[PDB]
Parts: sequence; C-alpha cells; structure tokens
Amino acid sequence: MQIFVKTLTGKTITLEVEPSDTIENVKAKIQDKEGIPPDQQRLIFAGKQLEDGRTLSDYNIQKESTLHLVLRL
Amino acid sequence: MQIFVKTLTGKTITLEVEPSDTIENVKAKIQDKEGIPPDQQRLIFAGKQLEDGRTLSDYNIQKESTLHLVLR
Amino acid sequence: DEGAQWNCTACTFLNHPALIRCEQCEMPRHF
Ligand SMILES: [Zn+2]
Repeated sequence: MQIFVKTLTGKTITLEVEPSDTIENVKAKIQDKEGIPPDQQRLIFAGKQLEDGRTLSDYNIQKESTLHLVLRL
Repeated sequence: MQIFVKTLTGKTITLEVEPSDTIENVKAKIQDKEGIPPDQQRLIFAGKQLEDGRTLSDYNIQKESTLHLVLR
Repeated sequence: DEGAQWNCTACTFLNHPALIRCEQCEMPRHF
C-alpha cells in the first residue's frame, strides 16, 4: 500500500509500505527521501506518537492514511 | 431521542436516533438530510472519531449530544 | 514538558500537542 506523510508546513510525502513495516522501517524510508535521521523524526497518527518497534497495522494505519511528521533536536 | 450534528461551517442538524443505532445508521441519516455520502463523513465526539462497528450507547452518547461532522 | 493533548475547538478531536493544526479538521489550534 501507499501512505502519506505530512510535515507541519503541509508538504506531503508519499511512501510505499506494507502494513507489516515497522515504524523504524518507515523512518528509514523518510530518511533516504528527506535526509532526516530517524532519531529526529516523530511520527503521529490519531493524536498519538508512534513507537519505533511497532508496525503500521498495530496502529491500524491502512492504505492512504496520513501520518504527521514533526522534528526534534 | 434527539441528537445534533454540527458541521465545520456552523450548520447544526437535528437527528432522530435510538441508543442502539450504529454509527452507519447515523451516517445514512445524515445522508438522508444533507445528501452527503457516508463514505465522506467522519463523526467526532468527546475527542474521538466514532467507528462504524459501534452503537451510540457504546460511545455513551445520550439525548441531545452534539456530534461533529468532518468531511474528508 | 511539552503540553497536554488539546481538544480542537471546531470538532473536539483530541490532538497531540506537537500538531499546530487539528489532525481531523485542520483548523489551527485555538488559544
Ligand atoms: Zn478539528
């Protein structure tokens, strides 16, 4: 499936993912495309910050869901 | 019982419902009044998005509760 | 020390404190 990743500016990123991919897998995909290191990425879906180890379906993130990306220093 | 559905533009809509009505029943009722397809309706109550599985009583939605209609 | 979840003024949706606009309806956070 494909999902979207939206930053605070509204810039949207398109990822191709399996519902089985972990949040770490997804952060690495964001890192390749965007150059943000995973430890500086906060992903947020349905008002909750996601866990590195957990997977996309653990959060019932499905095809075309939009995750929000927020920085950290 | 009555409940209200407030849209993102201020419009408040009055519905006739039963506590045993499912979220999809509620969406179909909104379709019947406003012509919005259920597939485009998100219902928000008490900070939570309501899921097609449950009934109003599941969500402890009582007489004259206001739901919020988010179109997506 | 980031802040509590906040309820959107437009739809009540309970948001993560790091989001500046409502995740559901996109209304900017009300202060
Ligand atoms: Zn909202």
